[PDB]
Amino acid sequence: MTVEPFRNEPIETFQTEEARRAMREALRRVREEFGRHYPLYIGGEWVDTKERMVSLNPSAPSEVVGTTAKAGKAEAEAALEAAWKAFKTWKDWPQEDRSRLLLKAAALMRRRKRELEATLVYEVGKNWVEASADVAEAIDFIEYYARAALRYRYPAVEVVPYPGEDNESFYVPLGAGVVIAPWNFPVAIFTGMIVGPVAVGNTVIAKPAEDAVVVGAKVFEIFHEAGFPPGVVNFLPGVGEEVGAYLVEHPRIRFINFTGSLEVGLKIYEAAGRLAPGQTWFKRAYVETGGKDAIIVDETADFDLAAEGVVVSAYGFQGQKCSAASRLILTQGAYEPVLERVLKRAERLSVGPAEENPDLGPVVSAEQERKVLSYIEIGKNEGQLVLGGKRLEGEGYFIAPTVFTEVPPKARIAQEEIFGPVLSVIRVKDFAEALEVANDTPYGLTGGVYSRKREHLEWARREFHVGNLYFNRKITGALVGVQPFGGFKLSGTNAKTGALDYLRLFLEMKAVAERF
Amino acid sequence: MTVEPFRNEPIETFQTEEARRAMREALRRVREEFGRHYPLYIGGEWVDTKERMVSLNPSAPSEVVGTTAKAGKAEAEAALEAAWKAFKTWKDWPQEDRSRLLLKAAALMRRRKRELEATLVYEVGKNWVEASADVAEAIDFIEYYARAALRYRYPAVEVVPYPGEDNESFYVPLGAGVVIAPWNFPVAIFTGMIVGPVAVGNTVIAKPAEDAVVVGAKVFEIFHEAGFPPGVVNFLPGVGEEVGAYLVEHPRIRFINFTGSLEVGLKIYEAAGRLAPGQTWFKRAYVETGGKDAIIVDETADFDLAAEGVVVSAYGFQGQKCSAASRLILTQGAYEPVLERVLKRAERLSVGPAEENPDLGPVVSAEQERKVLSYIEIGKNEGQLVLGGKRLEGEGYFIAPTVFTEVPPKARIAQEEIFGPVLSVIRVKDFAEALEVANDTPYGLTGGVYSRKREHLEWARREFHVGNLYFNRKITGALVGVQPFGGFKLSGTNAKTGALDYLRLFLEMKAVAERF
Amino acid sequence: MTVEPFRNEPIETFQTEEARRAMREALRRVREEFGRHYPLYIGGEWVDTKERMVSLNPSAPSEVVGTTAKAGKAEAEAALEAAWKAFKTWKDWPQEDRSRLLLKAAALMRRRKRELEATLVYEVGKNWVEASADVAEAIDFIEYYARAALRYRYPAVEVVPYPGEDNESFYVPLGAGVVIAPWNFPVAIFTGMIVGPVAVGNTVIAKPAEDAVVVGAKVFEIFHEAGFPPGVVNFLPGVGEEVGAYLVEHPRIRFINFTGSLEVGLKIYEAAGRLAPGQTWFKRAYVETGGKDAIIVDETADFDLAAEGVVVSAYGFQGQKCSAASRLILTQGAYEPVLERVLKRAERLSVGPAEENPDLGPVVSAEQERKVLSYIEIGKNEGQLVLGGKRLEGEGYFIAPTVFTEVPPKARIAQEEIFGPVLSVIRVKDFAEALEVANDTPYGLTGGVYSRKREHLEWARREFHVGNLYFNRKITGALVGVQPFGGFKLSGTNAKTGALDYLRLFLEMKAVAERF
Ligand SMILES: NC(=O)c1ccc[n+]([C@@H]2O[C@H](COP(=O)([O-])OP(=O)(O)OC[C@H]3O[C@@H](n4cnc5c(N)ncnc54)[C@H](O)[C@@H]3O)[C@@H](O)[C@H]2O)c1
Ligand SMILES: NC(=O)c1ccc[n+]([C@@H]2O[C@H](COP(=O)([O-])OP(=O)(O)OC[C@H]3O[C@@H](n4cnc5c(N)ncnc54)[C@H](O)[C@@H]3O)[C@@H](O)[C@H]2O)c1
Ligand SMILES: NC(=O)c1ccc[n+]([C@@H]2O[C@H](COP(=O)([O-])OP(=O)(O)OC[C@H]3O[C@@H](n4cnc5c(N)ncnc54)[C@H](O)[C@@H]3O)[C@@H](O)[C@H]2O)c1
Ligand code: NA
Ligand code: NA
Ligand code: NA
Repeated sequence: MTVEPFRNEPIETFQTEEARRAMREALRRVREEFGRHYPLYIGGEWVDTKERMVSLNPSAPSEVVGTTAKAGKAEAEAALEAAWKAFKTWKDWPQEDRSRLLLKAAALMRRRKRELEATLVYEVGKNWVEASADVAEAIDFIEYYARAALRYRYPAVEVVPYPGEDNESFYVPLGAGVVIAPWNFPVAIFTGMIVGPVAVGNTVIAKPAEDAVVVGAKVFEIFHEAGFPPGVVNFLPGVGEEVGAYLVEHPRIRFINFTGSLEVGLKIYEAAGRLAPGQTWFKRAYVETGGKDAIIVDETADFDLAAEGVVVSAYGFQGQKCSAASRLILTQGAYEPVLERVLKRAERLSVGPAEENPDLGPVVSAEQERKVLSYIEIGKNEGQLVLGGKRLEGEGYFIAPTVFTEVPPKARIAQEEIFGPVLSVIRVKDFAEALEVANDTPYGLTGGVYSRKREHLEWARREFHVGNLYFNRKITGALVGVQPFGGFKLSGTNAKTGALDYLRLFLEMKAVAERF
Repeated sequence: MTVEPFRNEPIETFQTEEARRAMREALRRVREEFGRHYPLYIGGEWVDTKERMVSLNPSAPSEVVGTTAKAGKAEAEAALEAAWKAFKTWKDWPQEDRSRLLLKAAALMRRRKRELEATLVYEVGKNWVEASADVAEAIDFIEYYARAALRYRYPAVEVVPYPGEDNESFYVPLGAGVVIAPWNFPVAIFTGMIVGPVAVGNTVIAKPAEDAVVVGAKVFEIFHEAGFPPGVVNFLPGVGEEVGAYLVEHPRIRFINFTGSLEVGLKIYEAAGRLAPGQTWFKRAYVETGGKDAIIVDETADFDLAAEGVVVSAYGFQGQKCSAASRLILTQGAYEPVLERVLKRAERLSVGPAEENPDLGPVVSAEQERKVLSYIEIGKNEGQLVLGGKRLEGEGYFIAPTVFTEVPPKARIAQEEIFGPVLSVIRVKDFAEALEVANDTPYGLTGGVYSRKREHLEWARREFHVGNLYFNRKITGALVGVQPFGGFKLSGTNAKTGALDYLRLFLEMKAVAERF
Repeated sequence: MTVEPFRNEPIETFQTEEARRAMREALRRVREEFGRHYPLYIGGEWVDTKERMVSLNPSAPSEVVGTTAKAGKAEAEAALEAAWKAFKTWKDWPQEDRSRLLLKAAALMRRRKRELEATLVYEVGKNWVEASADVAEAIDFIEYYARAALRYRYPAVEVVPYPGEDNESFYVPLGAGVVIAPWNFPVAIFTGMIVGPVAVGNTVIAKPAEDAVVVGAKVFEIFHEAGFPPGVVNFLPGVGEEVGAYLVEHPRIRFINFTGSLEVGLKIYEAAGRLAPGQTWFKRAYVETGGKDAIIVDETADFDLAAEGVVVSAYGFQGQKCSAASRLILTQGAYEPVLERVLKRAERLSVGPAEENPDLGPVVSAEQERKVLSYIEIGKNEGQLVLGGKRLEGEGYFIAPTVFTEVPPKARIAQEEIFGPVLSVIRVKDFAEALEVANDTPYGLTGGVYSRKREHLEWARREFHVGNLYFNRKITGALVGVQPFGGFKLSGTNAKTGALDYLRLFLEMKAVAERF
């Protein structure tokens, strides 16, 4: 297989009339399609159920974007049988053939990108550029993993020779596993977590987040059109604590690929460590969990550059990112100039229905709204509220960009992942204290430093203990291939997505010697 | 760092007068030192305790080979503080400096090889060649990991560039972890499990098996002379279910590197999945557990070659190997010719005090003797005893090479790891059935096939589901670098020792972007 | 597949008592088996015929060394059906599996080397070292081509990428072909010409020389034990102009691999250019034919070194080599010193029964004896006989080392391949004239220069137009891998044996594009 060198899919900014025209038409068609029903996908066919999952428009939750079928234990069992049956032959496909299947799926996704973006806008309340970034990242995962998988092809292992013998070590896929995905990047992360394992010969049962079942179905439309053999990928929208837990705990699930909250990841990792009755392997579980990500700014920084990057990092997709800047750590000399600039920029942010392409759409659900507002109440008794802190008028789940300042490093709002548009500002003496405060959380996902001082940047390179660190730029939007993505500590197991290493997680090695 | 390409340390065969003289001299020096007491080693110093561990000569268990200190919770805490303190600076050593330290340790070990072999002979009842193989493998782990670690050096990760930015991804070590080691390869595996993590910047608390505390201490003498900084490696002989479990469950233990029984491995993996109170990471646990390994012989094989390889594989070190052939699966045409030859060879094997270089020494302990004899009793109810099956005369734990025939594939003796000199012979119809029987255990560590038929060998390459497979040769004695070692299924987590991939298990990745 | 880097099989010199003992034992075993009959080998089985081929001991031609079956048209058809049937599946074996099969065959051959050497001694009258070189070269071809074939494995071709497409180019084998082999290296060349095409997925019908049918059969015993699938290699001893020509001209023969006389090579190449009735391809024919090889010596040479190298090159295996020095071209200053030394050395050469390890055995047959004696008669009319030129006493075909001087460059004995122990000495003015005389034959296989003058050596490198050129050493005994072997002009098609390029001759390329 010879293809062009990997390049990232450009993210559409909708500055041209052509782009606007295409997006308007895509939004119109998706809107006109509200109420559509999407079945499960098991063993190469769409399979309906009596019960259903309902997906609302968070900008106008009286509106049903669509419904899907709902997978319970029986459907989980059918999916397991289909996946294991498929594994038997899928594992034996030449890698070139599997990689070509991924490239076909990428081409099909690229041709439907405006539709998928529009679906994100309505289903999870992304503005237009956030939706475009999500779909572009999904395409990137497919393109990248298709190529990366070839690096593991038979027989890939470097071994020491021995006289009179052939010694051959090679990788093989694990089997059938479950992918359990979040609602905040329900095209990108859903796609990446499925196609990585599948590329190298595993089969997958995919459980999309409840709030993002429709766009998950559309991804499966693409898989089906691409022509993955029956059973290779299966789509099981359903309740996480029910069908998700059922699969995690199952003796016949070989691996678990999970991205989501720490609370859930902890349960999954613990369950994975247990030998279910009749289980005949040690389960592999990859859990990529939340963060409490900080940007440090010192007195040497470009304060205007810093303020812009902080606002993008804190409020992009309403702060609903594992990578979002939820802490702003300012040295004494940076405090007033940066805070004033951040407040001025943040107070100008628009909030409204995602279809209008505002700066911020709504948060994803009534439950998310309730949690963010609850943390705002907690914050009022911990730090000083200096911007926002209110639900805005409207049926949609609109929350104003919020800033607390003089926040104690150990305050709940400085330690716990809020996952909404709520920034906590922490005042410290100097760069050394900034790093101490940055590191003193249970998490270790993303971080940033704005500084012109070389020694501070290189110090942070060595000691700001996060998996994805950025200097003099935003801390969100890690690009596949460019920035291997994944954290330390309670931000998860450090499975680095969009990196060569990711696929190794879904392989085991055999060593075969023949003495002639 | 530029050193010669890796080569395996030659295994001494003692065919020369000089080698035999050197061994006798070593045996004498070692037995003259039977009175010795070896403290713990914590934070760069030998530290004694009130209580002690006693080590016996399994060939003459009324003879004490040495005593050691005994680590409890306080000593585990002292070792943790030392290991975390050391980690802070050890992680920052240039890789070249750490690799040189390993190379020094290897040179020191090589200079002490006869002493270590003699210690194995007396402490765990290895004959001369088994002892030499064990020490040589230890040297190999050090030489191999020293070189392999340089492949991960700053900044090792291949990433896609982005305009106007430096993107730099690199590996960092995890922290302080615990190594919990078996008695059966108490120089080789003890050494490998310690020096792999340490090479790339981790620090280690090492817990040797109770039955092999003296030789473990001698390995630490080598580490100390080599000059590992205080706290980098720590020696904590003690009781597995006490100090071992304490460290496994500890919130401040970052990883666990375990080799031992499935029973214990299951507990360790389960415990590792739990978040201990105050723990701030997802623990990594590598558990490399037992096997129920088969050799298949078909009617096209060289039956004499097969019989020799089977006897070596089944009875080397009294069958006390995770890799030992405990099942012999014979197609109908191979059955009588191979069984007759195996019996003729096995009946000629000598059993006695290990220092006399018999074919078999004793099993390692009264507990092991009890276990093996109990399985012989079970086997008498399940199959037909045709050779051995008896304790032999003397205080030493001498057990005769044992063969059961007419063993049902689902019999306890055909499924459960006996870990003694007991071979179960299973008759099957053809090669397909041989593979079915081979695969139908909870394990997947080693296997072999004797056959001249190319299609049978290549079929086994694809479908005999074991981590280490060998054709027309013994299934034991995997060489570092040549045969990455580790299994599938309940044989553990497939951490492939003596392979480039091993060191990756003890690293995490950071990605750092600077926008200029 | 990972094996040790290629090394040449050492050529036994028999300087030790053990080697001499082993040879005597082999000679005894072989002569005890002189009564044996060897069938054809077709479709994985030995198949006999009514008629037979008889093989004689050229050192005692009243002594039969063995008999074989005799292939005619019906047997050629049976072999074709078997080879095409096998090709259908053999082409689809992974390259690693085919290469392992070769490696097995090499191991089996190495274990039988003394037996094969002894068979060469008795069947074709090689002395001990000539026999050992021949078998060692055979082993080398198998070891080298096994490794070289992996360099062509799917998908091996370097292509330029194109947007939105996968472009994949890869090699496939041609089909079933015929190998037609000479008697002078009937283990080495017979083996190389078969296993090269077979390695990369072709199937072969092998036609050994009439004078070397027994040793060819022994090579097939090795192939059979190695377990090549039925039809992959087939053994058809028979008459060249009958069954050989039949296969060459056949519409269903895909390629011809020939080594032999120019006379026969010309007929084969011509026939291969024709479209037989119903043929559906352009046949590939590789024809590696004779030489009229010269050594040039100038007045700057080490004359003793030159004389030794000339005598080795001219008289090794009785001059019955395509590489043998049959011309000695001496500049005026070199003439007397070199000729005197060549004569002194040549007159001391022993001639007798090959089993006694004389310097020269007999020529291979009554026909060869007739040819060589006839050329001696021609030479007496063209040049001056100064040594030998006589049949020696005994039934065996013993001919004395022969030297003609004052030979005109255009003389028949200076132009035509004699293929016996006959050296023609030509006096020239200077090095320029030496090169002119060297180049002025229809051939271009091997050549040599003895000279200390750098400018003369480098001039010859550029202008002595032979495929295999050697400076200050013998011109025979090209080693696999070290010296790609094959000539220019009427020495054949320049198929370079023991070189990476050789296998390409037996492959065609497919290019497959998928637009996504
Ligand atoms: N580290 C990363 O790369 C990354 C990326 C995106 C989001 N996240 C994290 O995800 C969280 C937001 O996503 P979310 O609200 O969907 O998370 P969530 O944990 O509530 O749910 C994630 C998925 O797990 C399922 N689930 C819920 N309970 C389960 C159970 N007990 N067993 C099995 N599955 C169960 C859900 O149905 C959903 O499919 C945030 O904490 C965010 O930081 C992390
Ligand atoms: N897969 C491999 O590479 C491999 C290699 C060698 C041995 N083994 C296996 O090891 C076993 C024999 O070794 P063993 O008898 O020393 O095994 P074991 O499981 O009894 O003990 C191994 C180590 O764990 C410690 N231990 C015991 N209980 C513990 C607990 N609950 N928590 C923490 N540590 C505990 C012991 O003290 C010892 O140091 C066999 O099953 C054999 O197959 C496997
Ligand atoms: N270039 C080289 O690598 C090389 C190597 C060895 C020998 N040779 C040459 O081989 C010759 C000696 O070998 P030989 O006497 O066996 O050669 P040859 O040409 O007489 O016979 C070679 C093979 O071709 C067969 N044959 C004869 N006539 C045929 C026909 N018309 N159609 C098809 N096959 C036919 C023979 O039976 C034999 O198997 C010398 O000329 C020597 O230089 C060349
Ligand atoms: Na929704
Ligand atoms: Na002991
Ligand atoms: Na002959």
